[PDB]
Amino acid sequence: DASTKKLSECLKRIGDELDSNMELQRMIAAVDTDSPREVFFRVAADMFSDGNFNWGRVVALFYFASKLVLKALCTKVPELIRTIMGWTLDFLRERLLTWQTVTIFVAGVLTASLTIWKK
Amino acid sequence: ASTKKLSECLKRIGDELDSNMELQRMIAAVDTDSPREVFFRVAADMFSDGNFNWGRVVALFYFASKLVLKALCTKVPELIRTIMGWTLDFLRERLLGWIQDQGGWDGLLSYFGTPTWQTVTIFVAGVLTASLTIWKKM
Amino acid sequence: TWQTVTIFVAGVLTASLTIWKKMG
Amino acid sequence: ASTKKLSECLKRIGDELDSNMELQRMIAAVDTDSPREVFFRVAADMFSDGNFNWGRVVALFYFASKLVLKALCTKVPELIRTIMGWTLDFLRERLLGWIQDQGGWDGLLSYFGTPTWQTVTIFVAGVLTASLTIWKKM
Amino acid sequence: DASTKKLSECLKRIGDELDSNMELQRMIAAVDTDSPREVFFRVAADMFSDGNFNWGRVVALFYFASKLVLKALCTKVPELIRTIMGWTLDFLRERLLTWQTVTIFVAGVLTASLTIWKK
Amino acid sequence: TWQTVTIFVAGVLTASLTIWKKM
Amino acid sequence: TWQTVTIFVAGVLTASLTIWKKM
Amino acid sequence: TWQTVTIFVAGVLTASLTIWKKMG
Repeated sequence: DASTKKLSECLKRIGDELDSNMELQRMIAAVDTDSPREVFFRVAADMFSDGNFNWGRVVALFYFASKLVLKALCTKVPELIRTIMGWTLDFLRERLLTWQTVTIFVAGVLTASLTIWKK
Repeated sequence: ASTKKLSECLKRIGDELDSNMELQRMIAAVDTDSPREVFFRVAADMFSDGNFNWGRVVALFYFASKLVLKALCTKVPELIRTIMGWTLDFLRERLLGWIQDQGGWDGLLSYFGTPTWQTVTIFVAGVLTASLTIWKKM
Repeated sequence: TWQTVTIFVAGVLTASLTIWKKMG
Repeated sequence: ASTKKLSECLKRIGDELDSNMELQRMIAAVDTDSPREVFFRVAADMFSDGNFNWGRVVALFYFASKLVLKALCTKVPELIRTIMGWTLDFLRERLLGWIQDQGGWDGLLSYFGTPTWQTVTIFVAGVLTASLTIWKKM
Repeated sequence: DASTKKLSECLKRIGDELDSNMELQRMIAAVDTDSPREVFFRVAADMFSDGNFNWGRVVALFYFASKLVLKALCTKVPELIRTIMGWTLDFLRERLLTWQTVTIFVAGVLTASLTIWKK
Repeated sequence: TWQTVTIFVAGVLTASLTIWKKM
Repeated sequence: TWQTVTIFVAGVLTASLTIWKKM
Repeated sequence: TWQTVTIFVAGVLTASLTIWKKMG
C-alpha cells in the first residue's frame, strides 16, 4: 500500500522529468531530417560503446524510438492507410478463391444501391 | 556532433535510472506470490490524474521488466519452460535441417570464394578440441 | 434460373426498401 | 437445443445491459471536452482491487464505445474525416478499377451461367430510374 | 469524481455478475467439443434474429468469443508457436536475400560455440 | 438461414448510410 | 564500426548462456 | 583472403574468450 504509493510517486517523477527536459526536446524535434532509422542506430551504437549493458539504457532508447514512430505516423497517414489496405486486399484476392446464392443476392443489393445513388 | 550530444543526454538519463538505488530497494521488496496485483495497483495510481505522458508509460515498462526477471529467476515457470523448450527444439529442427542441407559450417561460407573453408574449419576445430579436451582438464 | 433471378430481384427489393425506410 | 439455451442467456445478459437506463444517464453526463480523462479515471477505479475479470474488461469496452459515438456524432474530427475520406477514395479506386475491368455489374455475375445477365441488369436499372427519377418527384 | 465512482461501481457489478453466472459457466465449459467457430456463428444468428441491433448484444458475443479463444490457445500452444515461427522463418528466407565480413565473423563465432558445447 | 443473410446485409447497408449522413 | 559489431555479437552470446543456465 | 581468415579467427577468438569469462 504505502510502498506502492511511494513507488508510484518515484516513477511519476522520472516520467515527468524525461518528457519535460526542454533541451532534449529541441534535440528530438530536429533529431533527424527525413532519416530517423539511421539516427536511431547511430545513437544506439554511441551509448553501448562502453560495453555496460543496462536496462535503464534500453528504456531511453525505447522512448526515443516511440517519438520517432509517432511523428512519422502522424505525417504519413495517407501512405500508411493505403499500404495496409493494399496488403489486405491482395491477400483476399488470391486467398478468397449456398455460396453462389448468397453471392447473387449481394450482387443484386449492390447494384440497386449504386443506381439509387446516381439517381 | 549533434548525434553525440543526444547520445550523451540519453545515457545520462538511463544510467541515473539504473543507479537510483532507492528505486531498486523498492522493486526488490515486492511479494513474490502476488506480483501481478502490485503491478496493476501501481499503474492505477500512476494514471489517476489522467495525464498520459509517454515517459510515464516507459517507467511502468521498467517496473514490469524488473519484476518479471526476479520472478523468472527463482523459477522458470513450467509452461514458460515448455514453450521455451519447444521453441529451442523447433529452431534445432529447422536450422540444423538446412545447416545440415547446405552442407555444414564449412559448406555454409563457401558462397564467398577463398577462405573461409573446410581445411580451416577442421583445423580450428581440432585445435579447439585439442586444447579444450585435454589441456584444460590437465 | 428463375430461382436465381428471383434471388437477385429479392436482393434488389431488399436494398430499395431498406433505403426507403432509412430515408423516410 | 443447447445452442438455443446459450443464445437466450446471452441475449438476456446484453439487453439488460442496454435497457439499464441509469447507466445511460451516466454515460450521457460526461463532459464532451475531456473524454479520455474520464475514461482513464474510471478504469483506474475499476482495477483498484487488482482483480482482473474479463467481464470487467468488457464493461470498459462498452463505456469506451458509447463515449466515442457521442463525441463522433457532434463532430467527425478532422483527421478522422480525412482518413475516412481517403479510405473511401482508395476503395473507390481499387474496387471501381476491377469492377470496371471485369466488365461491370453484369459482367461480374456472368461467372455463373444462366441469369444473372446483362439484359436483366439493364431492365432492372431502367425500372428503378423510371420509378425514382419521375414518379417519386411527381 | 463522485459520478466517476458511481459509474465504476455499476460497471463492476455487471462484470462480476457475468463472470460469476454459474449455469452460463457450465454451458460455456462444454460450449462446444472441438468446433468453437461454428457454435459462435450459430449463437450469433440466434441472437440477432429479431432484427434489433444493440451494442449490449455485441458485448456479450465479444465475451463468449474471448473465452473460446482463451481455452483454444492454452490447449494449442505447441501448434501456435510452431506455426508462428514457421511464418516468420519463411518470410526471412525469401526476403533476406560490410555485410560479407560481418557474416564471416558471426559464422566463426557460431562454429566455436557448437564445438565447445559438444566438448 | 435465408432470414439470417437478409438481415445481415440490410444491417451493413443501414450502417453505411448512417455514417455517411453523419459525415 | 568493428567495435560496434564485436560488442553486439558478444552480448547476444552472453545473454544466451545466462538464460540457459537459469533454465 | 588473409584478411577474411583473420576476421573469422577473430570471431572464433571472440567467442572462445567470451565463454571463458562467463564460465570463470
